Amino acid sequence: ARRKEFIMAELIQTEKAYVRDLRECMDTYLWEMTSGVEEIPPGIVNKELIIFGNMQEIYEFHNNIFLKELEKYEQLPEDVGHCFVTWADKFQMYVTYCKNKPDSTQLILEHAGSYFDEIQQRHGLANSISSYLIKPVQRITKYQLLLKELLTCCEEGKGEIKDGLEVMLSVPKRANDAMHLSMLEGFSQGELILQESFQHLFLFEMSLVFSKEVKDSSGRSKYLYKSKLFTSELGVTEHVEGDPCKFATSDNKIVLKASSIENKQDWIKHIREVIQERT
Amino acid sequence: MQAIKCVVVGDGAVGKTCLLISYTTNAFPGEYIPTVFDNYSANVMVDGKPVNLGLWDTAGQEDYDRLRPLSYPQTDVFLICFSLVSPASFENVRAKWYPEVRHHCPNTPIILVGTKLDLRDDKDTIEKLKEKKLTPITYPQGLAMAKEIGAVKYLECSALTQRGLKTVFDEAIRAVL
Repeated sequence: ARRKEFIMAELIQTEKAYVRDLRECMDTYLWEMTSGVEEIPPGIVNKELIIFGNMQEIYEFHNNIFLKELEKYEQLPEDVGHCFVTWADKFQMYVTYCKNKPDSTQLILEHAGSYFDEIQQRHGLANSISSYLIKPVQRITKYQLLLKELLTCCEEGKGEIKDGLEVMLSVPKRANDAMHLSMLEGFSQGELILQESFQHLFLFEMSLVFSKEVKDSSGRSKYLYKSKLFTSELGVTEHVEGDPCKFATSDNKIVLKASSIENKQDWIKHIREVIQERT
Repeated sequence: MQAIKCVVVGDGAVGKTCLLISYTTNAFPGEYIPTVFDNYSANVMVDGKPVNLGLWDTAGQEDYDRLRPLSYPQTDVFLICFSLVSPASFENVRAKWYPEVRHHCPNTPIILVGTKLDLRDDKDTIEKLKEKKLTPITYPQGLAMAKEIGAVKYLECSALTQRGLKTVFDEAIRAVL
């Protein structure tokens, strides 16, 4: 129970620090761009939406809703999982943030020069703009670790912790999946369930897309679309002959090879999910 | 005074967060080890030369291969960490961490760090590994891995006792200076 109090205190205090961090970033770096006195580089002028992404939407969520909700469960650590479940929909905004991040970074390093470093010096700020801008990415990835710690000092049959944990593993997974999807070249329609490389695959609700990782003439690494299959053909084989997992009236033509045993288990379960869904 | 950005990477079992908390904090092993280490910045003295050392943890990002590189741009030095009592984490240095870091950061120095040095001689730990036909990672094996991945330095440390801890970060700074 003492362990439980420490975990809950950390969750709440780091939530407060996170909200403060977002507020500081918007009060300083953002405000200087929109309303500041000093000259702004021509390459970043009026591009605050690219640089800061949907930070304001994220701040509003945590400041208006999520921190208040967490503080309500302050002495009910067993039941805090429900909070993440209830507000699961709002965390989708982190997919938007993460997808935009590479564009923010590029705009800063190529066009901002020392503009933000000067603001940092002037405001006596410990954190650089890049330090603030990574914080939502770190945060969305920390919730699951805190929920895991709670899960361990609680017992089976009492929580909703597990349900909250499931949600908070799903959000960064979806953000990560979306980054991979944006790399697809040569290829609505349906929700992305899994992505992974085999012998790169994108499994949607009603489509199964095969790709090959290559580099552009510009040197940009991406996935070249090769082939696609609809919802029908399933092949359940886990074992070969002392090797990793390989799977598919049917023939031997269909060969898919996963790296680990756990990853193999995922795809089987998840393809079957949308075989019964489409029928 | 130049600023240095140092990013700590490695498997979840490695104790990245503990390492950072132990380094930055007085009287480290408290009743509770925190899950979150927020981005840290402080002036450190190395060989009579002040530097602003920036430290970023990556704990929690181990399963998200497109989220991790969001932290990489402008990194001056990486700590690639493995646990000396986890052969799995050691294998992921060559199979996962090195390839990834070198892909995004071709010319950035790497310090290879073996963590949990205090457990290497722990009877119960050795026995638990023995049951899996495994052995703790020895110093020569670590050195060999460092040369294999072109690390500027191989170092071993314990977050718990703080043995070797200061040297890790001194050497990370020296790799940049």
